[PDB]
Amino acid sequence: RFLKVKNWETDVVLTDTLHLKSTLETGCTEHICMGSIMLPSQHTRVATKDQLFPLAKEFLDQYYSSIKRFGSKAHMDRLEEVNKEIESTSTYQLKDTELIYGAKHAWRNASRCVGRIQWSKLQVFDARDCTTAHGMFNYICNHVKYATNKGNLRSAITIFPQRTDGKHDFRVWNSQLIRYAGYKQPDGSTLGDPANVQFTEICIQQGWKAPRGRFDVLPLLLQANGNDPELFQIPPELVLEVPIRHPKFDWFKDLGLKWYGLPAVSNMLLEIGGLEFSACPFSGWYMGTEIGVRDYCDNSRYNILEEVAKKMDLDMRKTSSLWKDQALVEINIAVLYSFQSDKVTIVDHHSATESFIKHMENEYRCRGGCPADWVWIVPPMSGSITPVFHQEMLNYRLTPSFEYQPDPWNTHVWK
Amino acid sequence: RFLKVKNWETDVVLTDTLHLKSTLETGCTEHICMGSIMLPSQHTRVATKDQLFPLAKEFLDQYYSSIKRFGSKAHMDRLEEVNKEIESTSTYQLKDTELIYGAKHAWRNASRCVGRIQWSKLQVFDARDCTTAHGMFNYICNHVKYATNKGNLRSAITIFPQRTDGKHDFRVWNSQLIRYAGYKQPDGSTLGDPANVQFTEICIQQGWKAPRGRFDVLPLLLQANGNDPELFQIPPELVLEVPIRHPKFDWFKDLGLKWYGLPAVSNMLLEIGGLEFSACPFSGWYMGTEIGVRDYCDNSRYNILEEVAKKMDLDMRKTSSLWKDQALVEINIAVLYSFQSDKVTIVDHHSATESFIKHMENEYRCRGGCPADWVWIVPPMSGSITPVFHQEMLNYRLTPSFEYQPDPWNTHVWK
Ligand code: HEM
Ligand code: HEM
Ligand SMILES: Cc1cc(N)nc(COc2cc(CCN3CCCCC3)cc(F)c2F)c1
Ligand SMILES: Cc1cc(N)nc(COc2cc(CCN3CCCCC3)cc(F)c2F)c1
Ligand SMILES: C[C@H](O)[C@H](O)[C@H]1CNc2nc(N)[nH]c(=O)c2N1
Ligand SMILES: C[C@H](O)[C@H](O)[C@H]1CNc2nc(N)[nH]c(=O)c2N1
Ligand SMILES: [Zn+2]
Repeated sequence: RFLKVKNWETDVVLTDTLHLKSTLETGCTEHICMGSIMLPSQHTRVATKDQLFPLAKEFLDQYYSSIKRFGSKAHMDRLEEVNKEIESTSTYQLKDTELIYGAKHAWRNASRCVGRIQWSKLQVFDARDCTTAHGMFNYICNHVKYATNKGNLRSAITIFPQRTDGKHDFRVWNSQLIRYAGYKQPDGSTLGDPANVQFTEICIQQGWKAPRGRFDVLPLLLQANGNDPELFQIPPELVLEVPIRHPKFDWFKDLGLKWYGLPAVSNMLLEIGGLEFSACPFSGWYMGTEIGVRDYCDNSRYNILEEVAKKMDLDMRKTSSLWKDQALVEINIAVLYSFQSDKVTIVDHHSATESFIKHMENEYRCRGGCPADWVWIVPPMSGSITPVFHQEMLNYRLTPSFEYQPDPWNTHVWK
Repeated sequence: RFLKVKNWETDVVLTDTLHLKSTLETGCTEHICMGSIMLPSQHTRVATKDQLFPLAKEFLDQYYSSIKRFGSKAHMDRLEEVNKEIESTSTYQLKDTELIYGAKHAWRNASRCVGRIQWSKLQVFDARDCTTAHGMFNYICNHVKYATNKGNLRSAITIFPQRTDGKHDFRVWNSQLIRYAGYKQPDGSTLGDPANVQFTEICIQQGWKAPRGRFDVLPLLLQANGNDPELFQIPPELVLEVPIRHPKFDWFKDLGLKWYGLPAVSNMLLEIGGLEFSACPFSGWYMGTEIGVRDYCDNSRYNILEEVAKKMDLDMRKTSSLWKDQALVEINIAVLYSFQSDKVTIVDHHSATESFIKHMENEYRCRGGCPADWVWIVPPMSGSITPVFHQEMLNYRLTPSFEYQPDPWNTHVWK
């Protein structure tokens, strides 16, 4: 009940008591580990009024514990006040300071996030007075502009009104605010981003006129208070992009690769005090590997290892030549360089992972632990030359949290 | 109770019912996942006679199930025969065919092993008539010669007598049969292999006369029937080694790197039918990354990324140049090439991982599943360009199995 995690590179040992406060479940049992299941049923999100008050009580107690005012008059009165409002309405509303705390601690608790050293530096935009798709668009554009900050990126999140009945739900139908379109061809091959091909079909189903190229920024699909979603185009001056060149290969511009500067996840659920925020897009800055490994070199994403190996003149006959590994390192030297030469914030997988170990140290000290998912923290290349490969990590679910949620087109009662 | 695992690169879905036969525990609960703990307490190994018979019964039933003779006369008589012997002796002895089956299925069940497609092609050497360290040495040398097979390596395992009282235990004190010595210096730096530095001190404590170099093959330390272990030197003609050159860099010989061809783990426990085999060394062939990533480039192993980056003339100033990733891919093109040019069996991390997916397919068909530890299966470089990165895997403990055991010098009642 006082577990220990070791780093088998430095022999550092930390002690985890935080997992005692843990509430939700993991998917594992004593007889089977689910640690490599992508979307476990305990990570996916309808609630009533009986279960609500304990969830509110649990949240309000940790909030007042954090301002060195636990159990005081202001705590007890707010406990009774939310209790009162949950009788009256069978729901309740968070204070501004409560929303900011819950939002930041959802990120803090995100065990698959390697960038959490910044969790306290998060800018919270309260969009809970929004009522239309157009208002959603306005709020999202101000988010994009603010977080982009001319390439000196800044962490932020915009929180739309909380779910209530469940059929009046605010939903961003994009999985990320800025994504490139994906279109299939006659022969079955795919132009653009093969992930978004279904979403691209939906946007044209709603009337998008596609420029049918590679790096075509998708339009937003915004559903407000349960109404059918509407299409909006982020003004291009707000979508910052970095063209990818290499600091050795003058044939790398000829590849003609570029990527948007702002990672901004929009499709997931923010859970605070028992309340569910079905639309809560959040942005930070890219770690190199997310673009140069996953985006560019996944077999079912952009799939460029084929071509980078060609221009490098590599031994592509045999698999054991490691031509794939060799073109993969060049692509990532290139993404990093290209972003860095444009003053656009990016972080390499080595500095990001070192900082996470530093972050883990602080969380075991002033908090008693830090939930972490090794499967997701270790970077997708060069695993064991980074200090997170060698760090034991305890995974557990604390709340406030970010949860996966089903796509709205599989659930939205249409019209 | 009929779980599903998905591959998020090919959309392949397999169905696991095998985990129902699972017995031992994992370390996870419903509220915490231990999936990245290195040596969990459920992976480490003293038993009595009451618990023994169910363990024997469970094993004998699966053995006779596998020869299409389940519950027949030969099964029922052998069930009563082992029952009889467990009354008489409070232990029992495996048939030769039973030892071979249990041994092969321990490997089959090894969830952290990526090379298991070969589990049925395993050569089992019955050493259970051995009584002295010298006999252990003889058996181990014949193992080394056989598995090495002039570089056309062959899987094998040599099984010494089973534990009984627990104080008359057969133990190979080396963690691997062939390992290079590790000696520290005056200034505190380390020559050779920094892992084995404590073992190297023990061997000299027993009287090894060290040549005090880098790649000095360690001598065997063999404990027989609980007696104090004795030193023996594998005849060098039996230790096959591959010097590492690169197929481009004529300065790579100048590095002067070499590695032994035979990976042969000796320190772990084979569990069959309830019986514990405390000495059971097993060998196969190397996957490239185990040498060129972990052995050569771990910070606390050989730590050569420093020097390979120098001769390549790399941007070693800044971390975001990925000079570490770049020297790591060259080292692994080199290990592979060097072994392959000497007809010494090796496998690159790409072909090994593809074959494991193929193996997983067969195990879900003719067995209903396949326990797998994602944390250990994914290779330590280029993770997501290999098909195991994208495969969900269920981990669970089936028996017969290989278990970790404490080092004998922390337990051996000396003299
Ligand atoms: C500030 C810079 C940030 C960096 C460098 C970063 C990096 C990463 C990376 C590499 C992943 C793995 C995802 C993947 O590989 O697809 C991840 C996941 C995640 N991040 Fe962070 N992130 C940042 C900011 C944020 C912010 C602002 C939030 C929320 C407020 C956040 C919450 C999450 C969540 C919820 C996940 C996924 C957890 C899951 O799958 O359940 N991150 N991040
Ligand atoms: C035939 C070629 C083989 C290959 C290519 C191979 C490859 C590997 C690799 C890469 C690992 C991870 C270990 C590490 O990174 O340190 C591993 C682990 C392991 N292998 Fe295999 N191996 C082979 C043969 C065998 C044999 C013959 C046995 C037993 C009869 C075996 C049983 C195991 C076990 C028990 C583990 C570790 C499980 C644990 O940590 O609990 N392997 N193997
Ligand atoms: C703010 C931010 C910064 C950064 N640098 N990176 C990210 C990436 O964060 C996430 C990434 C995903 C990916 C989901 N996954 C992708 C592969 C296939 C299956 C679905 C889901 C999430 F919820 C995330 F927060 C976010
Ligand atoms: C036959 C064989 C072939 C191959 N290609 N490879 C291996 C490596 O197999 C093992 C490797 C280990 C390593 C233990 N670990 C190393 C790092 C630090 C901590 C302890 C433990 C085991 F039991 C193994 F079977 C074995
Ligand atoms: C099968 C496995 O669960 C899946 O591929 C996961 C593995 N770890 C990951 N880690 C990160 N950061 N991102 C991912 O998409 C994944 N995918
Ligand atoms: C902390 C973590 O459990 C540890 O570093 C593990 C991770 N996965 C591994 N995987 C393999 N194949 N070999 C290892 O030594 C390890 N080490
Ligand atoms: Zn688990």
